Amino acid sequence: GVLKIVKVYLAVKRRIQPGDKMAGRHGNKGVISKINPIEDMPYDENGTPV
Amino acid sequence: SRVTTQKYLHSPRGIFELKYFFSSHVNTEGGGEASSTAIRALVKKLIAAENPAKPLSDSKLTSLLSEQGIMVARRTVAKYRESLSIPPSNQRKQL
DNA sequence: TTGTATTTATTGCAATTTTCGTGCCAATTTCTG
DNA sequence: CAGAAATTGGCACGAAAATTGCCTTAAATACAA
Repeated sequence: GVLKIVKVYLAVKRRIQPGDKMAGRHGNKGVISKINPIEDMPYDENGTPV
Repeated sequence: SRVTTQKYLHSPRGIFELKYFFSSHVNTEGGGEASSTAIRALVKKLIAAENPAKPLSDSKLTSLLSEQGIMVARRTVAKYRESLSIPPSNQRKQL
């Protein structure tokens, strides 16, 4: 009793934001709490931020 | 007559009554016959492609059909159209 | 030996009603002079 | 303007088609006299 089937695929790009869960290879997981601007991150003698 | 009552058949086209296949006939050019259930489809096709400003009347459908050798009277065409629930020619025109 | 109670086999006929296409013609629209 | 041509559908034909109510037993078979 089925005549036709139409399938539609939608693609969306997800960015990073507070609340997303990140981790590492040594069991150190965590949740992002802030997106700090560049001129507030700590920097070294050469001015490269972290 | 008894067997074909209220029993349905499933074809790739759709589901039918199994009594939908028994139909009437009208004469044809060459001594053959043409079924009413095919003349209804032809009439629907012709009406669904007419000029919207000038719709085809029953005579202009009878004459159009009587060039493939279908030999249908005008009143029969009117009966088929009213069976298809299609308004007359004067009620299908539009701007 | 035959007459009979028992058990299958039988999914059709023939009236009676309903529907078919198409003609007659009155009522309503459209058209050209 | 208006008479005429064109269109539409109710009603009427015979014929065909479709339904519906019934013959509410005849013949083969195994058993008994």
